Amino acid sequence: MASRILLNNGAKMPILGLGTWKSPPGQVTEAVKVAIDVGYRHIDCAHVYQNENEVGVAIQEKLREQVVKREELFIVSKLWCTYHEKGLVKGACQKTLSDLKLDYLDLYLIHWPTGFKPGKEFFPLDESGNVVPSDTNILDTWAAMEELVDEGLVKAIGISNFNHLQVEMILNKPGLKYKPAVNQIECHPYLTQEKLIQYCQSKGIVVTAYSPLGSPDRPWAKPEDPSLLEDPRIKAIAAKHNKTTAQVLIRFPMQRNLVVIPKSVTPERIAENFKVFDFELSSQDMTTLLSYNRNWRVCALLSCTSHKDYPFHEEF
Ligand SMILES: NC(=O)c1ccc[n+]([C@@H]2O[C@H](COP(=O)([O-])OP(=O)(O)OC[C@H]3O[C@@H](n4cnc5c(N)ncnc54)[C@H](OP(=O)(O)O)[C@@H]3O)[C@@H](O)[C@H]2O)c1
Ligand SMILES: NC(=O)c1ccc(F)cc1OCC(=O)O
Repeated sequence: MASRILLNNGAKMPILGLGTWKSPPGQVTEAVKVAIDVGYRHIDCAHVYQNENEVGVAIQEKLREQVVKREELFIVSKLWCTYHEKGLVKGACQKTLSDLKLDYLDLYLIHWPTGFKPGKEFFPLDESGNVVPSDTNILDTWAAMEELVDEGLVKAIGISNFNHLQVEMILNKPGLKYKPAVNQIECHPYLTQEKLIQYCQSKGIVVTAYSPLGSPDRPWAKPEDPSLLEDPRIKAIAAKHNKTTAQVLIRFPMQRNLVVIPKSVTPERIAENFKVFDFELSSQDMTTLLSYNRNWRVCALLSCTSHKDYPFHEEF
């Protein structure tokens, strides 16, 4: 298991990164410091997570301390839905750069295919409670992303939560200049994504798996929901390998040639989650984990099901 995967821009991306959604701002600085101290070289960020400044403090300290060189880090962020308008994309990227205290991102993603009305609110609502869309075509948003590469703000651009038809739309864009390097999508044993993953990989697009542990801290969790970390079948595979269930859940996407970004703010777990380069799941283990698919989503963007570009009506 090599530690990085080659992207279609010629750069190498670490296959394990630290997630930061829900990481409290008073804890995420230490989380990122610990992560870098124990070997992480890839941090997954987003403006909408509201903690990029605090992530940046950690990155900057570790650069200043010479624990890691900038060229060795792979920092990812994402353009929020309210910045799809072509004239807003650069400023959104620049704000993220300023908060993260960087002069470039390694990868910048369109966070969701759904554009929203610009403004202070991340989910602008009409008086009846529906999200208010933007009329900016995603192809125009993509062109604006391409400009970021050409201005040196980002090394690579990509997409997130795009279904296969939406990926195809980008790939078929008239005058396409840079292909998406990555599609970041939810992926774990309850949402295995075989169809979308094969499609992306066949086009040379690297897939990053988010919520690999099933996001037990997701805000809308219900007590009766399925639980990957508590699934006795997954626990059994872990016990066989003398690893934790989380470690199996992280190793699983790695062996599918995916990048994976487990989130933690707990120092012991941050370290545990990185200790996944010392064992191998068998083909049987892999197919067994795949068999647990139930098409269950942590992130269904339920408030936007009426949005024209809602990604999850299509089969994949
Ligand atoms: N592109 C998108 O739309 C999108 C959507 C969702 C997520 N993401 C990205 O993917 C990252 C990961 O997804 P996620 O945050 O939804 O959930 P996740 O990584 O599947 O799970 C995070 C949860 O698992 C716990 N945890 C972590 N390691 C553990 C371990 N070894 N043992 C037991 N529990 C453990 C964490 O607790 P503690 O933190 O308390 O230790 C936290 O409650 C996000 O943070 C974000 O960076 C992207
Ligand atoms: N998708 C959401 O509803 C969401 C909203 C705000 C936020 F900070 C995170 C979120 O989910 C995770 C994501 O979209 O990366």
